[PDB]
Amino acid sequence: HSPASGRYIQQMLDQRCQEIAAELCQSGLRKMCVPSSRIVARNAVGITHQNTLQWRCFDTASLLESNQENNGVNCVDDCGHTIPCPGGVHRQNSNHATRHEILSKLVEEGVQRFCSPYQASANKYCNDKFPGTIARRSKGFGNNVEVAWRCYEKASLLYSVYAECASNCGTTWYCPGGRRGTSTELDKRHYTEEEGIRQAIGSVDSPCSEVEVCLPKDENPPLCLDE
Ligand SMILES: CC(=O)N[C@H]1[C@H]([C@H](O)[C@H](O)CO)O[C@@](OC[C@H]2O[C@@H](O)[C@H](O)[C@@H](O)[C@H]2O)(C(=O)O)C[C@@H]1O
Ligand SMILES: [Cl-]
Ligand SMILES: [Cl-]
Repeated sequence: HSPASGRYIQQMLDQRCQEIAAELCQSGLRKMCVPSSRIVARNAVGITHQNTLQWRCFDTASLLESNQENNGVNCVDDCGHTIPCPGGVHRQNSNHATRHEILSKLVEEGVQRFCSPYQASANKYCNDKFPGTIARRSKGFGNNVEVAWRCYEKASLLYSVYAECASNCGTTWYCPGGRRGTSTELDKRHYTEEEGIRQAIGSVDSPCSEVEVCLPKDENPPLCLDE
């Protein structure tokens, strides 16, 4: 067991999408008759005129290796936040099935099971103060060593990079969506909020007695062990 998110919500979305592609194929939709290694869920734009961010089931063979403007794909952390992950949508040639309602409902279900109350609290602090941001302890602009608690705009995070987050005991944990400390415009898009985030984390009630030891887990609740 690593002290890290299992990315269980994302895993549930991809499985549900593999099921939907298999049903579509059975319905005659030939382009969806693929092995399950070819299907993932992404939160993204679709083809031309599909311009909002929706949960869709994509054939990875139709995804671009990288994105230009508004066409990147997003994956989801175990608190239900969407974060850039590798790939881009081909606006003419994408092979996908938009399934926003079922996939959103699985995200809400997963958030109840997996999202650390301590992380929920830190994310809420960030969102209230800077709409759209989530909390990580990670890199800032042009410095690839130093970490601090910051409210990060989700578009500036990288799902493939794990960064420190709060476990469900309020202890060190690592979650997808991190910074590299590089020097691009995206690397500027955060608000360092060391005191406010730490207080938000500290205000959460322990799931354990003041005499028990909280051992965190990648799904709620953590272990409470007698001292
Ligand atoms: C421009 C942007 O999106 N984020 C800035 C961020 C914000 O301007 C700030 O948090 C707004 O409240 O500031 C960052 O620098 C913090 C740093 O800023 C200096 O001006 C000051 O000298 C320092 O005391 C300190 O506040 C941040 O990390 O928060 C940079 C970020 O790019
Ligand atoms: Cl997570
Ligand atoms: Cl749906």
